[PDB]
Amino acid sequence: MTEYKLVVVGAGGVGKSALTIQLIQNHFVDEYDPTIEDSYRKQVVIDGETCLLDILDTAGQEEYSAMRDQYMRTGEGFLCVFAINNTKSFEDIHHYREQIKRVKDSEDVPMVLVGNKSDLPSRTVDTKQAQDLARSYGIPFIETSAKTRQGVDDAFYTLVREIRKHKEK
Amino acid sequence: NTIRVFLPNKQRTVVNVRNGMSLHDCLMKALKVRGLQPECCAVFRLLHKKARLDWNTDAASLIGEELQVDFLDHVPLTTHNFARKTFLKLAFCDICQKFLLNGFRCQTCGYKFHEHCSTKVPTMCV
Ligand SMILES: Nc1nc2c(ncn2[C@@H]2O[C@H](COP(=O)(O)OP(=O)(O)NP(=O)(O)O)[C@@H](O)[C@H]2O)c(=O)[nH]1
Ligand SMILES: [Cl-]
Ligand SMILES: [Cl-]
Ligand SMILES: [Cl-]
Ligand SMILES: [Cl-]
Ligand SMILES: [Cl-]
Ligand SMILES: [Mg+2]
Ligand SMILES: [Zn+2]
Ligand SMILES: [Zn+2]
Ligand SMILES: [Zn+2]
Repeated sequence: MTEYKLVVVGAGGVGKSALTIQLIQNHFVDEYDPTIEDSYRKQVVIDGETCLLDILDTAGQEEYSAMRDQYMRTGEGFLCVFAINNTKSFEDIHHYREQIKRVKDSEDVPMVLVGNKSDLPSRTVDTKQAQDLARSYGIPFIETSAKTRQGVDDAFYTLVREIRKHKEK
Repeated sequence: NTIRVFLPNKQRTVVNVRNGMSLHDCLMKALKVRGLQPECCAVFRLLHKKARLDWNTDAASLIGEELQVDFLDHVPLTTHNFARKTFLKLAFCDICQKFLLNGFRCQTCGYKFHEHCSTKVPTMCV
């Protein structure tokens, strides 16, 4: 069975864990419980193929940038998550992208830009801003709500499809 | 103040510790989201094989050490075994309850579902 190594990155509090747990457990984690390191495995049928998704849920902040290097080296595709109600988190996306590109030495790494918390009415990142940034990286942009599950499947399915587009799986 | 904890099926979590927490306390949420129950799991301490621990041990005494959680010995809670299926009788999806012309079915537990309902199938095969 084909295994996919996915990594969820982004600033603290954007909903990386809530997105992953919505995929893994089909439940919305209402509390705030900051992640140090959490990996998950789940089987998912995507385009008629049973896929083993190995998902690494990461910390929003690391004391040393070098602590991310190892899981960026082993990860095959990256969900780069910001929250649409958190302008700083959108501004922080580029640091994750430049670190992943540096560690992989490639401008063609499978990635999806995820704008989460689309249920909240206090939006401050416009969908055109998000599309502009995703276009500048050549990656898809997907709006999600981990609270309602809108777009959660789309984000992970699209990342798997981007991995396949990049390498034989 | 942390402990890295290796979990069944090649998973892991790092849990935060503050004085006044048992092993059951620190790991309850990590097992829950993964479809695992402390009832079917044992917790050990990594040595450099492993050493069995009681689920109510003071987590502060284990800080900086590495732990492992396993299914009950020879009672490994298995993972689903999905197969593509064309349903000849009237079938409905166990997730969305809508009509199921064709889909997938776990050969072990019998869960049947649409492809685009598959992320909602529980992780563990019962
Ligand atoms: N309204 C709403 N709240 C959300 C959504 N996703 C996450 N949250 C909330 O935002 C908070 C942080 O979410 P969480 O998943 O912990 O974020 P994180 O990015 O994993 N944080 P960290 O990096 O520290 O691990 C929680 O209170 C959670 O309930 C969403 O889509 N909508
Ligand atoms: Cl790769
Ligand atoms: Cl907008
Ligand atoms: Cl979706
Ligand atoms: Cl049938
Ligand atoms: Cl069932
Ligand atoms: Mg988190
Ligand atoms: Zn060790
Ligand atoms: Zn099954
Ligand atoms: Zn269905």
